[PDB]
Amino acid sequence: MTPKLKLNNNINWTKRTIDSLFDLKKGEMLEKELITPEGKYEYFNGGVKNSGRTDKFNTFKNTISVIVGGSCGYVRLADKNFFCGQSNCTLNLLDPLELDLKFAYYALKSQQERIEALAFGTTIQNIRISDLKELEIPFTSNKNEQHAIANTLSVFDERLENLASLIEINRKLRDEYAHKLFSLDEAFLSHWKLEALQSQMHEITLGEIFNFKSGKYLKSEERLEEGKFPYYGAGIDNTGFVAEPNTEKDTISIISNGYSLGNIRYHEIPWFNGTGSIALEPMNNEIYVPFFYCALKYLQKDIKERMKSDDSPFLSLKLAGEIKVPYVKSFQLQRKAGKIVFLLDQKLDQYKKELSSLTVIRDTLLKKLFPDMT
Ligand SMILES: [Cl-]
Ligand SMILES: [Cl-]
Repeated sequence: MTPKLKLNNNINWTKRTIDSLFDLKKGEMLEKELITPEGKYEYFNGGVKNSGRTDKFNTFKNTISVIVGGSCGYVRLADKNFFCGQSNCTLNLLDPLELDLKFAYYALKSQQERIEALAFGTTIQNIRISDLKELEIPFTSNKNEQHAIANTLSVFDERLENLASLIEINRKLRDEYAHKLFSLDEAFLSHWKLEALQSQMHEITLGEIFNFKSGKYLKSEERLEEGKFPYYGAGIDNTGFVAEPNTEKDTISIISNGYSLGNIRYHEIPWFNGTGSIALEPMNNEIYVPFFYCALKYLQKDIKERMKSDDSPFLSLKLAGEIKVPYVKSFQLQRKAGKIVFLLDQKLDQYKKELSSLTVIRDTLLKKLFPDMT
């Protein structure tokens, strides 16, 4: 009973049954006519996600639950009032003074695989309540240590929650801005001082403002897994790294092959253009590349959909050169328009990177902070 990450010295860790720490109650049957997509509360039954919404609740926020039918073993700490269903079980603290709520949640959460293992069946899975009660979890009666561990794993959880909320806010605003931009919404052009676009914006083909190169190809013996300069080749993200980049920063690429065909990205750093990839290099300095990136992202679904009804093939340099995008000649005006959308893209990109990074860190710390019982 020694955690791999120790916050304090000489902590006495012990095993405790769920029965010795919690009061267990299964949820209730929610009648179908009480389920409405516009309902105030979540219906948490057998899923990790809700099984619907309602205007009824039977469980206050800040109650721990464990799924005992369906996605068995899953541990939740609800931050909103909710409707607990029959495949879900609440675990109420027997003594709040011996045991911190948030610590209790993490102690249970760290043993999630061992709770899952209690289930019978695979396709239809159930946990018996009497088995759940008998499961031992790691415990310490040191309150300072309970708070230290709960504090460490809350800051992660609260940031992830806030990040998810930020991504969703900024995804919708970004979509709105792009749509109002490229359709030239009058009220939007007024507010953002882009009235000049009304007269000046027209269609150009990509081949008139960019030059194209298809991706080059490197053997596994010519790649690194950690490097400075990313290799890009047919997945949306880098397949490893490179010694010498072959393409400059401030460039666009489009995947030409496979299932990620027609996906567009902007390059902030020098990179390697690999086999299922096309690079776009602006023909002169008067091109604000991120304007065009935004324009292509706006059209990305349309391009994919067109490539589908093409042959089911690849995107050639010929076809890519033919892509029509909105265009204004003025550099200052490309930047002024483009920046409104593109600053949200960059914000969203950092948020998604941080969310992905902290998810991994949070999983790592949760495992290391509690004694291993397998
Ligand atoms: Cl089954
Ligand atoms: Cl798409």
